[PDB]
Amino acid sequence: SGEYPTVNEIPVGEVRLYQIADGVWSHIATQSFDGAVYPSNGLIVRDGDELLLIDTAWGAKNTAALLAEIEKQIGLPVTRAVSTHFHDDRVGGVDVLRAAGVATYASPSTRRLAEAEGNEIPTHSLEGLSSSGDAVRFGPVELFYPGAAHSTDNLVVYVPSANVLYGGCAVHELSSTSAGNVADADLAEWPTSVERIQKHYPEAEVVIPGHGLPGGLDLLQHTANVVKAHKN
Ligand SMILES: CC(C)c1cccc2c(-c3ccc(CNC(=N)N)c(F)c3)c(C(=O)O)[nH]c12
Ligand SMILES: [Zn+2]
Ligand SMILES: [Zn+2]
Repeated sequence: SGEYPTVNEIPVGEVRLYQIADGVWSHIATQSFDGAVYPSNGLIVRDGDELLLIDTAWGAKNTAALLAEIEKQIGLPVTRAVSTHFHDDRVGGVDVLRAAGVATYASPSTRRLAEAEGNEIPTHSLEGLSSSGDAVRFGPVELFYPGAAHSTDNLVVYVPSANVLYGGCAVHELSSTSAGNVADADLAEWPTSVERIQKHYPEAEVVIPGHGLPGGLDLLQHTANVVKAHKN
């Protein structure tokens, strides 16, 4: 009924949308992994009379539910999707998207890592993102590679029309105590990568983490803090 939806409010298999700004939504779903339930976010950006999707809803059935929820609440076709790193909360559901006619994209690094992990593999490679600080335009967003953080391949997404920064899993929510799932992370480089994001997007008004509640620019410094406390 208005506030941002939390993990215990979304049964596994249902998807919520949340209006972030004009023409910008987040999508929220929940999934089981190793016997615990987690929420996760993605993004939807209006692209004329089409939509750009950022990240799957963490699984095939969740992603089918996402497409149905978009049709119900927005009613414009999803034509392209970008996955922001190789984990299943970002690519699980790419096969559903591809069979629904959505063109799926990721960096070559993400595609290689997804293939090696046994995860679903986006079809198209996004060049121009291999060096930290690189940025490319993709429809109504800018894609930015900040350097290694949560994963070596993680991308962030900026919506310039709305000053919305989608940090993905390189950014944690303010209530977070922990650095999340760090299995593939670079804890030493992560603060430097966050500093790059801070320098590149100083006018961000909304910052969306990969998991949990959006906030403002403070999510960036908070993330650096939680990662440094973890590494130590
Ligand atoms: C590898 C991938 C598919 C995956 C599986 C299971 C958990 C995670 C997490 C995670 C783990 C705990 C928290 C703490 N917050 C809570 N609500 N439990 C959090 F935010 C994310 C991340 C992440 O870190 O990207 N990724 C995950
Ligand atoms: Zn991840
Ligand atoms: Zn994640």
